[PDB]
Amino acid sequence: VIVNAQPKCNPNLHYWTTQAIGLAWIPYFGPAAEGIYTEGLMHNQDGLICGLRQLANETTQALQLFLRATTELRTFSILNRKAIDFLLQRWG
Amino acid sequence: VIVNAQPKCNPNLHYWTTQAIGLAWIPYFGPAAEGIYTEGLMHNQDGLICGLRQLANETTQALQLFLRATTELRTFSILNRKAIDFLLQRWG
Amino acid sequence: VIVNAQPKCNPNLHYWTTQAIGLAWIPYFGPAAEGIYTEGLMHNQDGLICGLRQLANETTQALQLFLRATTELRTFSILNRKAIDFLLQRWG
Amino acid sequence: QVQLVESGPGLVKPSQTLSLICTVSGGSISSGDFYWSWIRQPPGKGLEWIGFFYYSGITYYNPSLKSRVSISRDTSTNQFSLKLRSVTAADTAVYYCARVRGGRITLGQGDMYYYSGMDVWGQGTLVTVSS
Amino acid sequence: QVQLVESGPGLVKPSQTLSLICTVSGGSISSGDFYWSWIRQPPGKGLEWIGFFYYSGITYYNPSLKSRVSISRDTSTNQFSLKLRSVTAADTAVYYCARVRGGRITLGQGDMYYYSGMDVWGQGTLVTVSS
Amino acid sequence: QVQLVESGPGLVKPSQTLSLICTVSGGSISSGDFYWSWIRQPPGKGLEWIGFFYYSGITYYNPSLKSRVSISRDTSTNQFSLKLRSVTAADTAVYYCARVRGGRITLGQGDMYYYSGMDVWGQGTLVTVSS
Amino acid sequence: SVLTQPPSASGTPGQRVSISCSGSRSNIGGNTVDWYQQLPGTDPKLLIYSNDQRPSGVPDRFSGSKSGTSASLAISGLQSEDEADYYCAAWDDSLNGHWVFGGGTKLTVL
Amino acid sequence: SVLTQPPSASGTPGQRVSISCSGSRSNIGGNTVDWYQQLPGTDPKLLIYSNDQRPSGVPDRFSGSKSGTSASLAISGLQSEDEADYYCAAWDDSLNGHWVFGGGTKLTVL
Amino acid sequence: SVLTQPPSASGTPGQRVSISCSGSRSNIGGNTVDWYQQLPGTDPKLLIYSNDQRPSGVPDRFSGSKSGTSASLAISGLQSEDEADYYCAAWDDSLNGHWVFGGGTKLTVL
Amino acid sequence: SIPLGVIHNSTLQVSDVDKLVCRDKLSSTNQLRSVGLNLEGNGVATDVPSVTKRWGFRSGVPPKVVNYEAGEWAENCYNLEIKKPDGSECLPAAPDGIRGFPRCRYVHKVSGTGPCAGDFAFHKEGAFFLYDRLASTVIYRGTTFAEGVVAFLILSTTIRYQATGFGTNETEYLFEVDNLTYVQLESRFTPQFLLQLNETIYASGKRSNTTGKLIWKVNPE
Amino acid sequence: SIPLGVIHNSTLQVSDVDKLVCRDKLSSTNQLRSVGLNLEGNGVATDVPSVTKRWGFRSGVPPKVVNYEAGEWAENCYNLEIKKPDGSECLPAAPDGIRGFPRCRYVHKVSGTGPCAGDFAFHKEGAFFLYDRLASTVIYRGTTFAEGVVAFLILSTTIRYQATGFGTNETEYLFEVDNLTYVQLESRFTPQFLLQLNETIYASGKRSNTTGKLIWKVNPE
Amino acid sequence: SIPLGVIHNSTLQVSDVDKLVCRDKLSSTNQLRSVGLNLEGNGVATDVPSVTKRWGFRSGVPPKVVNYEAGEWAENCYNLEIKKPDGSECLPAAPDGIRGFPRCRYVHKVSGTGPCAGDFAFHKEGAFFLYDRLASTVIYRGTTFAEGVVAFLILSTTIRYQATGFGTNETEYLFEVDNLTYVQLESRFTPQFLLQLNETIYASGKRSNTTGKLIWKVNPE
Ligand SMILES: *[C@@H]1O[C@H](CO)[C@@H](O[C@@H]2O[C@H](CO)[C@@H](O[C@@H]3O[C@H](CO[C@H]4O[C@H](CO)[C@@H](O)[C@H](O)[C@@H]4O)[C@@H](O)[C@H](O[C@H]4O[C@H](CO)[C@@H](O)[C@H](O)[C@@H]4O)[C@@H]3O)[C@H](O)[C@H]2NC(C)=O)[C@H](O)[C@H]1NC(C)=O
Ligand SMILES: *[C@@H]1O[C@H](CO)[C@@H](O[C@@H]2O[C@H](CO)[C@@H](O[C@@H]3O[C@H](CO[C@H]4O[C@H](CO)[C@@H](O)[C@H](O)[C@@H]4O)[C@@H](O)[C@H](O[C@H]4O[C@H](CO)[C@@H](O)[C@H](O)[C@@H]4O)[C@@H]3O)[C@H](O)[C@H]2NC(C)=O)[C@H](O)[C@H]1NC(C)=O
Ligand SMILES: *[C@@H]1O[C@H](CO)[C@@H](O[C@@H]2O[C@H](CO)[C@@H](O[C@@H]3O[C@H](CO[C@H]4O[C@H](CO)[C@@H](O)[C@H](O)[C@@H]4O)[C@@H](O)[C@H](O[C@H]4O[C@H](CO)[C@@H](O)[C@H](O)[C@@H]4O)[C@@H]3O)[C@H](O)[C@H]2NC(C)=O)[C@H](O)[C@H]1NC(C)=O
Ligand SMILES: *[C@@H]1O[C@H](CO)[C@@H](O)[C@H](O)[C@H]1NC(C)=O
Ligand SMILES: *[C@@H]1O[C@H](CO)[C@@H](O)[C@H](O)[C@H]1NC(C)=O
Ligand SMILES: *[C@@H]1O[C@H](CO)[C@@H](O)[C@H](O)[C@H]1NC(C)=O
Ligand SMILES: *[C@@H]1O[C@H](CO)[C@@H](O)[C@H](O)[C@H]1NC(C)=O
Ligand SMILES: *[C@@H]1O[C@H](CO)[C@@H](O)[C@H](O)[C@H]1NC(C)=O
Ligand SMILES: *[C@@H]1O[C@H](CO)[C@@H](O)[C@H](O)[C@H]1NC(C)=O
Ligand SMILES: *[C@@H]1O[C@H](CO)[C@@H](O)[C@H](O)[C@H]1NC(C)=O
Ligand SMILES: *[C@@H]1O[C@H](CO)[C@@H](O)[C@H](O)[C@H]1NC(C)=O
Ligand SMILES: *[C@@H]1O[C@H](CO)[C@@H](O)[C@H](O)[C@H]1NC(C)=O
Repeated sequence: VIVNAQPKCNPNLHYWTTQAIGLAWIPYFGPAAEGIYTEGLMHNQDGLICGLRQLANETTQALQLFLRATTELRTFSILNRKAIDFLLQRWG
Repeated sequence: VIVNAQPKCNPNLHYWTTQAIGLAWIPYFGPAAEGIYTEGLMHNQDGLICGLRQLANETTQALQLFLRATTELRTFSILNRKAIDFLLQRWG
Repeated sequence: VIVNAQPKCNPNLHYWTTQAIGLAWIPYFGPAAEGIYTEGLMHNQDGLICGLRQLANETTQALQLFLRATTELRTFSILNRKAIDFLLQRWG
Repeated sequence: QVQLVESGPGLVKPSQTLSLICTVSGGSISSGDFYWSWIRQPPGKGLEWIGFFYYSGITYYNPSLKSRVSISRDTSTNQFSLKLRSVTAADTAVYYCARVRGGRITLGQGDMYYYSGMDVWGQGTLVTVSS
Repeated sequence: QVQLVESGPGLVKPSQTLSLICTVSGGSISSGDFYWSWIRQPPGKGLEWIGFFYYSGITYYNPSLKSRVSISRDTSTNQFSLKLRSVTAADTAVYYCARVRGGRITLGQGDMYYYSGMDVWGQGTLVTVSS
Repeated sequence: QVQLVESGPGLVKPSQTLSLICTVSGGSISSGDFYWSWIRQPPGKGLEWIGFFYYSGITYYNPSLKSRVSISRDTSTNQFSLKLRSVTAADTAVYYCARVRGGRITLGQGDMYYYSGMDVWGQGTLVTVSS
Repeated sequence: SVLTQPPSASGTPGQRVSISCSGSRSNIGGNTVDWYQQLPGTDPKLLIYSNDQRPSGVPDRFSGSKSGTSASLAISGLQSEDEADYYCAAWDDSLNGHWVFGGGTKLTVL
Repeated sequence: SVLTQPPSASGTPGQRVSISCSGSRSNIGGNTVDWYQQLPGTDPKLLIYSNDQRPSGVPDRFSGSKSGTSASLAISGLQSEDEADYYCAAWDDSLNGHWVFGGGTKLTVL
Repeated sequence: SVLTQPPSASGTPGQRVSISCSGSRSNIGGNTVDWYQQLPGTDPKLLIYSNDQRPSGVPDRFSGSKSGTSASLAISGLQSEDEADYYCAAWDDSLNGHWVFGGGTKLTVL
Repeated sequence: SIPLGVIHNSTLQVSDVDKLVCRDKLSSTNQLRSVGLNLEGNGVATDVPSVTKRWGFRSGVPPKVVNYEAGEWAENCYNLEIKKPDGSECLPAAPDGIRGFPRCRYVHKVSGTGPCAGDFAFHKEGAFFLYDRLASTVIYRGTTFAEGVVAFLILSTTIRYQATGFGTNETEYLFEVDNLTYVQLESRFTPQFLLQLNETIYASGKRSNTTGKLIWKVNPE
Repeated sequence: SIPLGVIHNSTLQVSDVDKLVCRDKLSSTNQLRSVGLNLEGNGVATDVPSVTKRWGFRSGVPPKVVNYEAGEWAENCYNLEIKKPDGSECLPAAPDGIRGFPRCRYVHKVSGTGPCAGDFAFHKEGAFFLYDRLASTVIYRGTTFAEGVVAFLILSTTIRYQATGFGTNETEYLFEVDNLTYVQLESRFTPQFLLQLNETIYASGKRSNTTGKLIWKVNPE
Repeated sequence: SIPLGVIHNSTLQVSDVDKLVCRDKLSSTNQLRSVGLNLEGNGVATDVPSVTKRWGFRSGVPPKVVNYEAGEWAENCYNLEIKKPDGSECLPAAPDGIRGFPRCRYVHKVSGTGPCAGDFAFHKEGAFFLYDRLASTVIYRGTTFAEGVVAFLILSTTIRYQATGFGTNETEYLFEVDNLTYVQLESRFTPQFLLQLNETIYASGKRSNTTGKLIWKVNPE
């Protein structure tokens, strides 16, 4: 599994995210971008928060090398590539 | 189904689209961009044209909110995402 | 199959590509971009090198027309589209 | 360039018709593409329009005078005149003949109008209404 | 604006206590938010600080003189003075009274210090130590 | 800097060989890295080249004179001369000695050539061909 | 004197000043508004036409505008020669082509 | 006189003028073209070399070009001192290194 | 004379010159460093404070810096009136608030 | 969360995402489309003052775009050059990747001024500005665009106008015939009717006879 | 080669790529996430001199970015305006698509100078600079960013500081209270402790009484 | 409509799209490639005048790019700095994302002028200009690029030249040895042969002895 084997870890998370109907859905009447975020708090139930920290720590190395090797300055394709490989491995 | 429940609807469509071999396929000899379009007309057979108008009217709201929540200034990924979900729902 | 039916063909290839762990993985300490390439040589075993040349010659025409018809100035989606069609044709 | 020069009795008696004539020279207000008008300025007052006439026979009048004013012209003399019936003390004013810019008037098929307005003034003739 | 003027015997005998007094006017070094100091400059030498005094009673002294120097003031006369016991030949110098910029001194709750430093000099009084 | 000065008989008889000599000073056309030439300008005419000589022994001649002209030099006197056999009336001209820019000439392994061309003129000597 | 104008306006030489005009949709909110400048002792001259166009001979300090049923004249630095009775005018559609002038504003140079 | 040159050229002082030159691939279309300026009564001086380079002493008004088997001299504002016989020249390869001059153009300042 | 200063400095009028200062973390590497200018025959004046701030009356040619336990005074074009004994100073924390001056540098204008 | 329609043997159906429809077949991505539609196709008014009133300014809201494969021809397409009252630009010139809408019978180009308090003019109903092949949430300067919407499925002259009060409720527009010839713009005039006014004036020759421009009233008759 | 984690009934598991895990179900792309994490969440120091030392300059290495769907709030977020010793800019202003990090209690804005030999400041440990929703390999000028990392899964005030020696090992920072009022910055002072120093000085009124700025030592006690 | 090739047990086969080939397996996207090939690999001439003649100007045709994972080394790669006859630039400087082709033995850099009537120089045969990892339909200024094509599959010195008539049929080029030393460029001279001419002249020292540049004929022998 994923283990955060380092001296410190924050056991909580304070979230922000971009994750009703009306004029608010029209850019003209809706809020400025700083207001389109939602939030909340979560506890480190089952060690999930610290494990996430290690995942990000492992990811950083793979990701920096990945980005180094590409031509795309702005890459938002990683999750889509994963979805494609997910199916190809079973139905290739 | 999709119903265009509003006071007016144009029952036809006059189309343009970017949908032989020779030097024309070489940018150097080929036409300027205003000339790469093809066209045609279609009738509202079976109510399809008006239904399309409503689809676009429903889409607008979902789309404006979608775009609001992203980081991509130029998003051409919507149809690709749909193709991926199409298969994942049956073969996830 | 793919046949390079033209007067000349180079029967070899001298490759470059962007295809260990340490500080080298950190952009701050790692090499400049001219140094991130690897290389090697290959022979035209079974006619593969010349066939590749023809593939690129056929591709050029399809590709120039394809690019002409799109809005994306920087298109890196071709291989992803192929992967999607690959699965859709069998599991559509 | 075009002169519009007022002439009249100066002194007009109460109740008669006041008749002022403008003599035109240097162009032809009475027959070319012009509107012209009469305007008056009572001493101490602003500008009060009396009426318009377009050379072909189109007229407009101040509502207070629609029952009292008549404007006409003679294209053979290039003169035009203002007639105000029942002149009274309240009509003492400097009367002016005036030109509406010519060549600035569009009259069309029906649903069309002009783009005209005033430029050239005459000198002004004071009319005193008294016994 | 504030004057700081040195006065003393000029000639002081070896082993006695040297006592120099500064008279202050144009402001109040002795009672306002100031540090002041004594500095000396032996002929041919640089500037050697003798000691500081903050009007409320805060002092600092040159380590070589910590056992020899005492600085005090009288807020009723707006005068202050320097006392150096056992004056010797090595102490011949021009002695100066000096002002530390006032209103530049923060003394806080404990873990706080000032932002002060020197600006105004007195004239300097030469003290000769001899028999 | 380098002078190239023509000298000759002035009057030459029809059918003899015309011989003009250039005396060179201020440098050495005859032995340094130079081409030099003879050029003539018949009165009323343009410039007609006669021939070239590169100090090491390389020559070129006007096709019309290839059978008639010989150019040679003496490196011991730094003089060079032009010989035209069978001089005729058509050869009356001002004859000039001239320098091809030196140090501008590349002669290589075979498939190489120069980058040279002319700069310095002599004064010109008129040669009259007559009885 | 249908179009309301202030009875007066003023400012010092070099001062930016303006004169308002107010009517209805039959006149100002109908047609364009012209302005005239009447120097003391003489007839008014066309000063502004078609809301903001200058007649030849009218200096650049004169400008103006039209909005709704309101209109305005402005002088971008008042001169002593500008002491005058200023008038606004337009065609009145409700009276079928009646020419309307405003009250007239007395502009005083200080 | 192998390279064709116009017999004359002209213009007023300050006028931009030019002189053409025309040969073959053995000369102009072979080698570079130099130009010379012969003032009346004297020998020609190198004016232009290597198509467009100026010899020291030649003013900035002198320029030129080479294209194909044609060449040109130009003066960017003609001076009275420029009245002259102008000549174009190059090595002729077909004659194995023959020096060729053009006919010579008489440039008249008006 | 705790903070090391060169015994002298020099340059011609108009020359850019500088005077160094060196101590420890208890003084220069502790607090800020002020500089004083002592013209011959008189008391020193505050010249620079808080490393690079000028007292009113001090000209723009005077500047300075602090880094680590070192400090410097600079004159952006030396004037003849700048012949002076220059001093650096700061509070010495290890001695609990001892005022420290450097040795003093004699700047000579040439 | 974006709806999609599908073409069935019957009509245009809603593509559901909760029910997996096993009769919906997608063998290739070449069956996917993005089509641009105009608002005029649903009866939305196109006369200039009735159009500009639907647009307005905001800031703090960044622009976004999406593309098209195909779309509707516009009868009425717009091109703005509006400056602030102080002469500065209201909108930035369109960025790289933007070209004008490909097909239109009449382009309504407006030159004028008005308040422009935001960064961009946004559509008040949320409709998109349609460029050559890209839809945008904002209007870009100097570029011809149509006003409309986008649907996702699985299978020429220019009239110039002048303007004032561009960003206000109380505004005014003129139809341009010539440099000194204008008529008041009125909502009862279709592009053809306006051109008929141009034919009448241009041909009669009764155009401004002064140095400035004159504006014709057009009689309501 | 990029690892991914998955949420299991137990804990966060490694998503393998060599073993095809048939118990891992993905019915839609709406189960995919990119989450931003801060380095302070693993105990990394946030005091300004302890932060800037982790950043430094390089050239020949172009920048890259990736995005986020969600992320952590920062307690400490940074904003730099650093010039070279000659007054030129160290870093380019952030490009289009970059906006500041969306949520933070304290922003540490630093105005100052120092050597900047490269094109960009890169993180020395390879961490990313986090902007509104984009992670970047470089620091952009004038923009607020958090320092952190990204994980992929399948399911407010500002304190200004002055600086010198920005690009050196031997550096100095000041905490700003007022235009002429500074205190030396020390690592034992948390944002709250620094603000308490601002309250003490501001309130006592004992601020610079000269034309230039004065710097307070803060006694170690 | 773009063809793809596949690697079979035999040879490189055409990937069909009408016949679903059930023997073609794709377990991951890591089996997909984009490879750049040079035109010289098919015998296309590389001598400068024989290269520039294949390029030319057009407008109204926007540029497009695609990328590479890998590609061929170029023996001959080009870099242009061509100005219009009036001194203005023919081509814009390459945009962000463009860097020069990564590997080449000889770069042919040309400094000169000629007519440039379009916006960009396009390849007349439709070949792409190859930059570091991007293929482009156009030539960008100041950037080194190779001339070539792209295939999709499922699994160093610089010589400077001067030029005139860049955009014409009748053109001329020079090989640069020194600032005042040029030789006429001729098609029989390979990069090595040209360098041998540089060795001969440079070493003999017989270089221009005037203020301007001189041009050597090189004897055809
Ligand atoms: C998707 O499909 C729906 C349904 O067809 C469209 O619905 C329209 O939405 C607009 C905007 O909300 C509505 O406009 C409003 O009209 C009110 C007056 O209604 C009468 O008069 C109009 C003509 O002026 C007639 O068309 C209408 O039938 C009525 O007779 C105004 O008072 C409203 O003004 C207020 O809201 C706007 C919001 O933008 C503010 O700017 C104003 O200042 C003010 O506060 C408003 O203008 C329209 O009536 C709806 N039509 C129908 C049939 O329901 C969507 O527009 C469509 N969306 C897209 C992108 O295509
Ligand atoms: C992913 O997770 C790993 C493991 O938790 C993190 O590992 C850290 O990596 C950094 C950088 O390599 C290490 O930093 C080094 O610390 C040395 C001193 O160690 C002692 O002192 C520090 C405090 O100063 C304590 O934190 C530490 O526990 C020790 O007591 C320094 O001497 C090193 O300096 C040299 O390398 C750097 C490299 O950037 C150069 O700039 C210097 O000039 C010099 O050459 C260095 O600073 C750190 O100790 C590691 N921690 C642990 C627990 O192993 C990764 O950083 C993390 N990555 C990301 C992106 O989040
Ligand atoms: C994909 O693969 C094909 C097949 O191998 C390549 O085909 C070549 O295409 C070019 C361009 O159409 C052809 O070039 C033409 O050559 C004519 C002369 O042919 C003789 O001389 C040449 C050398 O000059 C020899 O190579 C050739 O074998 C013959 O002996 C010219 O007259 C043509 O000029 C006209 O068309 C061009 C078009 O660009 C205009 O610019 C000119 O002004 C003029 O109108 C032209 O140059 C070439 O002959 C074809 N080769 C073969 C073997 O068929 C494709 O080029 C290749 N594509 C890519 C992108 O790689
Ligand atoms: C315009 O004025 C000129 C005199 O300058 C006159 O000849 C012409 O007829 C006028 N135009 C019209 C339409 O009346
Ligand atoms: C600052 O100086 C003024 C005199 O100019 C004095 O009145 C004031 O008290 C001083 N400030 C402090 C804090 O001492
Ligand atoms: C160039 O000219 C100089 C005299 O200025 C001469 O000494 C030198 O030898 C010449 N160069 C060659 C190659 O002849
Ligand atoms: C709307 O109209 C009112 C008058 O009824 C006016 O006061 C207001 O300023 C106008 N608003 C805008 C944006 O023009
Ligand atoms: C008016 O009609 C003329 C007819 O020659 C035409 O040239 C002109 O473009 C038209 N003007 C407008 C605004 O359409
Ligand atoms: C690091 O410190 C040393 C002194 O110990 C100094 O010489 C060196 O220049 C410093 N390096 C940097 C980048 O500041
Ligand atoms: C210091 O406290 C005051 C209280 O009024 C506040 O306005 C100011 O912003 C604070 N300064 C800093 C640097 O936080
Ligand atoms: C092509 O050559 C001809 C001469 O044969 C010339 O007239 C024409 O202008 C040239 N075209 C170009 C583009 O250089
Ligand atoms: C010519 O050879 C020299 C040898 O020292 C070299 O430095 C120079 O770069 C070469 N020139 C060219 C154009 O290759």
